Amino acid sequence: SYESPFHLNDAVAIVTGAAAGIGRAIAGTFAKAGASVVVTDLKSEGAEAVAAAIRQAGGKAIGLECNVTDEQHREAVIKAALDQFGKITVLVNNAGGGGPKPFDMPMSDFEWAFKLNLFSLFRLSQLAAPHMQKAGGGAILNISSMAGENTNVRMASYGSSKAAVNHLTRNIAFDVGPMGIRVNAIAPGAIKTDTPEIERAMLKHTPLGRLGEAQDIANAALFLCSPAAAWISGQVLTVSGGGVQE
Amino acid sequence: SPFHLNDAVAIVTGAAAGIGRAIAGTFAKAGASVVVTDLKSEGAEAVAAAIRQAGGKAIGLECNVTDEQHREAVIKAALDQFGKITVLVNNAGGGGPKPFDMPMSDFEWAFKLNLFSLFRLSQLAAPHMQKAGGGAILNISSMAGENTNVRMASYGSSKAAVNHLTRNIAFDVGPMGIRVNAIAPGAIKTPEIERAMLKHTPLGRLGEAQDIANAALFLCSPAAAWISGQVLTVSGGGVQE
Amino acid sequence: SPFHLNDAVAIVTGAAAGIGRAIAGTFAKAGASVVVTDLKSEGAEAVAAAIRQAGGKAIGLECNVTDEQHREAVIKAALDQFGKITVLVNNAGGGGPKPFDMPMSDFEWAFKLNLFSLFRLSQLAAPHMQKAGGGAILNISSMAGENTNVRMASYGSSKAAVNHLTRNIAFDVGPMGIRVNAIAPGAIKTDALATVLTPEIERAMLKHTPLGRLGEAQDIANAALFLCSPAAAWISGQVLTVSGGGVQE
Amino acid sequence: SPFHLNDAVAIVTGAAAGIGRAIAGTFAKAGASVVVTDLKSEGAEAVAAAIRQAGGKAIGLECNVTDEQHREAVIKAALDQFGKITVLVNNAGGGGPKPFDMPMSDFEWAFKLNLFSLFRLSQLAAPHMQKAGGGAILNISSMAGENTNVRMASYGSSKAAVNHLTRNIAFDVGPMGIRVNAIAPGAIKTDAVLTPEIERAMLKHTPLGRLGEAQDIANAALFLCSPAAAWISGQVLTVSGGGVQE
Repeated sequence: SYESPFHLNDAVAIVTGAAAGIGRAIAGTFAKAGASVVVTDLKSEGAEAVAAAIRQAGGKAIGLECNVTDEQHREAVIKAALDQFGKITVLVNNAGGGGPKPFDMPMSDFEWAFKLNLFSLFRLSQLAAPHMQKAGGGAILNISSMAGENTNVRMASYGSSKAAVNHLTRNIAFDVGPMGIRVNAIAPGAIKTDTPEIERAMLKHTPLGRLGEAQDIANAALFLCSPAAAWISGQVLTVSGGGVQE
Repeated sequence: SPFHLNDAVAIVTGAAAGIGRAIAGTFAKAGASVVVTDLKSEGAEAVAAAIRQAGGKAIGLECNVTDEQHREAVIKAALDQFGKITVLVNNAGGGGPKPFDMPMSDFEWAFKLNLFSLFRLSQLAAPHMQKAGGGAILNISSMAGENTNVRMASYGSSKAAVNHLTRNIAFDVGPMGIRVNAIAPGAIKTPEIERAMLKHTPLGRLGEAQDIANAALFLCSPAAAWISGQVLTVSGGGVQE
Repeated sequence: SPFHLNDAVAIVTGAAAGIGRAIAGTFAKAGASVVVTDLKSEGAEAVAAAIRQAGGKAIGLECNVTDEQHREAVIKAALDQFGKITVLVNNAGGGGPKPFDMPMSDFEWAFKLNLFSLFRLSQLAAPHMQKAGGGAILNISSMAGENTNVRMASYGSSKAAVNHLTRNIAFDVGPMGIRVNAIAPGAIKTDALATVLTPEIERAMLKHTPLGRLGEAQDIANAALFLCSPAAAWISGQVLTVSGGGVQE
Repeated sequence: SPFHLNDAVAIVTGAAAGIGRAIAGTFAKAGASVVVTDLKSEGAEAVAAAIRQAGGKAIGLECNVTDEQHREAVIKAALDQFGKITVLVNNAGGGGPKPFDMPMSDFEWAFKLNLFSLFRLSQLAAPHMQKAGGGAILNISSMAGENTNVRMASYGSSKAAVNHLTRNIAFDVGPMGIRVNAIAPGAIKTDAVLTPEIERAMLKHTPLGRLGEAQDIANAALFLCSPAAAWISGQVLTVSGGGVQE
């Protein structure tokens, strides 16, 4: 090849929770860099909308419903990718959720964070790995959170499931490296998405003095899933303007 | 000397043998009354008996820490017997090397046993520690929570979640006067292969269970009163592999 | 796309060979006018000439980064050549394994060359980058700044100082519009190493490298291009480890 | 207890006041013959005299830790007075917030004082520790070694160097019978100027709701230099009430 290694020409990319925000920028970006994209979401309307806009833009995409915590949903996506495009070379695990919860929280909540943030993406990684190997190499990207490394009040379930996403990333890179597969994570800072007094106090400890755009994350994501990052694996890259947003 | 647990009540889980037993023994001799727990209660009872024989206050219970009934029984049984809970040592856990393509039940059990169990106990134990004007939680983690290897997907990531849970709940239970810390212990002896195990261990010897109990005592004592949210690696300066 | 250095002026230090040289060539390809620097001026001149012949803009200059007059000379010369400074890559550095009982001068020298030099050049470059409305500084650190081992008192601690300096001065120069990041390369098969490297040493180095290869100079240059481009407009204070997933011990 | 310094000879630098003084007094009480060091000799001997009264053994010497002739004189004074060296607490240090554009002399000085000095004294002590069949080195670092703020170029980066040096020389000196550890103290309420709303601010992210005491650190120092930590080496122990004091 003679194109820059910053493209995904030939690639096939599953992006989860991609109807809005970071996930949506990743889907559009991966497509414009030459990937055929499988957009998934909890609501298929949002997923299909994203896929259609990609198709409109010149790229190749399909849009699907996926509850990443549902086994038959996870397997359906894997099947749909191969049926449509014939291989899987990139997995972006962007689906997740949760937030401040009190210490005394119900035990169904604590277990939910791990079900949602961890178990889903680990399983999705097991499912994709065999196919990426057959394709002769892949990249997995986990969208984690800065809470995975920060410490604060009300963060028992969210902070600890994210810290777990970080370390699974660092360890499975050992498992799947010999299969040709790289595994990294991005910890995004606060993303300005859909009150200019609260903004000045969100950015009190942010050196670059602005909120993120979803496109900042997607740029970092494209680098990390591209051949320009071919020798990078097991890494957690924090994209937050140099500090913490609160 | 603030390195003594005089007037203290400590639950110590998975404490039949190994690290948990040496911590149960040591805290007892440190001045504390000990609710020893274990999967198999003949293991638990034996340790409790040997403490009483040595001249200390203790009781031994069966507890499968992944059982909400077993968990609450331990709390009640601590309270009936000794009148309060002041120290909780989460030593029960398990797992190890497992292939990347393990069954999901294997993966989930790692979290159930190593993480879910100890987070509940902490919740259960906490209000009583507050009611006692303060306390200390101590989690026995693993170096796998910090290190990176092959076959470590479930065991490494769950021990990593335990470390960061420790750092974060220190913020929640801090205002309740509770301190939360963890220990990551190296390879514990509890001749040819031993030289090779020691290849990246600067102190040139394998661990003793007591080494861990010594650090456990410091952290759970008033001499570490302004220590919270920490993960202390006790491994002679390196990794045993 | 956002991966180009259109209109940029980059100083790349210690850049006659290896990682420095791949960064200089790649930044020039990406659109930057490049001031290639090296202890040996003929070496820097050679890379600048290749950049020029490949259809790019570059000069090569002598520079001992530990010499205050060389540093300021370099800064003035980049401004005399191209009118502004928007990118600084602090690739010059050195040192390695040293006994615990090493003379103090060995220990201090690791800081002088690895840390004091790149701190001073960042100071000198910063007000120029602010006048040009934006900058990126990139420090080439090392995995030794994170790992622990025998014979690393001066090399490891000096590189850990680089990593943390990077995290901290990000706070200082972010309000000037400057981003500061570092790369910590693992073992990179340059022609310095590839000559010395035996197949059986290489195998020991691959033992704990999940990707099954040593790195190439271009791996580092690609990472460096990302980190100094618009594609990383919102990344500062980071240390990106490029190590193929593990360690090369 | 295993938390005693019986038969120990401990050198403690910067010990006229604050943390250094408390470590010295505490080490004496735990059985150590203490060599008390300070920039001002009258301060060093004041701590030494006080110790001698309360029932321990301590000499007081003047020492600028950045001066080789001084460093060597403490070493010799300890051997002459007590016959051996088994423990070294490198507590002497300094610096703090500095502007980015600081003169190089200031940047370089943070290293001469916080790092070059403790490394040299470790070099000097180590042979006498080996000849005595073991010892412990304790570096007093700072939370600046790990945290990130404005104005921390010289101070933060020198303390990070201290931390990583501790991790690394643990390897060089462990086969000599020597452990090397560090303490990163938070804000410690020594005799040091602090107002009510300043202190309230520092407590905002301290979970335990109090600043620390010199004795908090001394206790941790005692643990780390005692046989109860005989298998602990290369560690950085943060004593900070569970959070940060900023």
